[PDB]
Amino acid sequence: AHAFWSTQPVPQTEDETEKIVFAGPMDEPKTVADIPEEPYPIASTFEWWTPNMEAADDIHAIYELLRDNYVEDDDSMFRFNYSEEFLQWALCPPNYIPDWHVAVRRKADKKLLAFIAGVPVTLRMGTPKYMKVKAQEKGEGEEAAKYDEPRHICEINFLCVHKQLREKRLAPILIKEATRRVNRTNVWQAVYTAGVLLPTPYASGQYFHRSLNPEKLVEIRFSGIPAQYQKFQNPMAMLKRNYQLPSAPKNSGLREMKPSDVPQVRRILMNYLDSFDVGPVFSDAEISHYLLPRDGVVFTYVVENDKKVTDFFSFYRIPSTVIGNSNYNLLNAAYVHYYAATSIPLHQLILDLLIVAHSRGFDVCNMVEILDNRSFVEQLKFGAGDGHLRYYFYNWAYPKIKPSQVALVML
Ligand SMILES: CCCCCCCCCCCCCC(=O)SCCNC(=O)CCNC(=O)[C@H](O)C(C)(C)COP(=O)(O)OP(=O)(O)OC[C@H]1O[C@@H](n2cnc3c(N)ncnc32)[C@H](O)[C@@H]1OP(=O)(O)O
Ligand SMILES: COC(=O)c1ccc(N2CCCCCC2)c(NS(=O)(=O)c2ccc(CCCCC3CCN(C)CC3)cc2)c1
Repeated sequence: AHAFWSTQPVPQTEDETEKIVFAGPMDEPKTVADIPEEPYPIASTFEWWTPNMEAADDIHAIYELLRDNYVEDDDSMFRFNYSEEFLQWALCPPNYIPDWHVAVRRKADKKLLAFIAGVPVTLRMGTPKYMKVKAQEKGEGEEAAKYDEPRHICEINFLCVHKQLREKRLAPILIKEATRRVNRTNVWQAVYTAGVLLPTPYASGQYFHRSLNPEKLVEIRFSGIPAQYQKFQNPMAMLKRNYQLPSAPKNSGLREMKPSDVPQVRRILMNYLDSFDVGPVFSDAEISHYLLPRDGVVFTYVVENDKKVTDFFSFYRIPSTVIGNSNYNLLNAAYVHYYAATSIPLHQLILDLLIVAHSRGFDVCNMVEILDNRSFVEQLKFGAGDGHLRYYFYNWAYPKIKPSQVALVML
């Protein structure tokens, strides 16, 4: 049972979700005027705090909270360690709403205890292609297309409650206060991802990873293995050889993205993302914010042929604290972000991703099987991890879709 999620406008079972045939809201239409003006009540020892995510000291406070208390893998080998610079980038895109960055502190000594953040995203979230075919057969095309226009909604991330305050029902209070602040802006849907199963995802995909620095990963994952390399020797030689990469990119035309590339990147990205059921719509300002390179945060390269951008790829950096080990405190991971190929096979493009990442000192490249990420898993030697990413809407009925129909990369 679900004392909190059972009270919310989300599909309550897989079975409920199996039945959904059209996109659209779950709740009663409401108006901003219906929504409480004052913050949701919390106990007298706590206070609401709106950190300024553009202010270095407030960023630092959130940073420490997440560093010590945010997402761990199932075996508690790793905990994300998002950088300060990354936090500022992720939480302050163009037209961001400072009121959507919500924290709780202890009133008496200002100890930071909890956080959640929303940012605006414009998303296509109309009825998916396969359900529209069904609707057309049945003479229900108009009902299936009602919510096809891109919608200005909230993307929620970075929900975190300090370890000392877990399982005290603080997360539901954070979620209700975030909901209220978003609703007060006349927004009624949100999109969110999690590695846990909650009621009820519209899509779910595995994580995949690709070793860039085998010597370091084997030190971390266990002692003297892994299983299928057991017999040789040398298993370490075999492993290094398996994951080895060119030291320079192969694609002539490859260079870092520059601001003048923004219009062309937007055009090729938007044409590609259009082929997916759920996916963002980015303005030029959003393309510039999410894709222009930023030291230690986001890395974006374009293939230019004849002064025209024909392909591009991006990845972003999330270090993880290595919780158990000693030789190594941190794992430097690259995550596949957006890309688009029009002149070369996607595997040839992503190979250059791997080369640049390796060249820049990343230990591993990680991704979810969204977009066309499955198309290069085998040849580029990605292996499935133990993680899954589950995609959810708040207040939006949505038919189940494959993760290959999802084009929103959540940081
Ligand atoms: C229109 C605008 C809408 C905006 C809001 C839309 C909703 C956004 C939703 C948030 C999207 C966030 C996206 C991300 O950032 S996903 C990443 C979440 N963060 C972490 O995993 C960090 C480490 N863990 C923690 O900090 C905590 O354990 C959290 C905070 C996760 C739970 O704290 P705690 O362990 O101390 O528990 P509690 O007693 O306070 O509360 C227990 C209740 O919380 C439900 N629970 C557990 N995990 C999650 C989860 N990941 N999303 C939603 N709900 C979750 C659980 O089913 C139970 O409810 P019910 O089963 O009893 O019913
Ligand atoms: C916290 O976990 C780590 O820091 C982490 C670090 C390293 C990982 N590997 C596993 C294989 C060898 C070592 C390198 C790559 C994984 N693996 S795994 O299979 O890829 C996974 C990835 C991610 C998770 C977390 C669940 C997703 C959390 C959401 C992520 C997106 N938001 C926007 C919301 C939370 C769990 C396992 C994990």
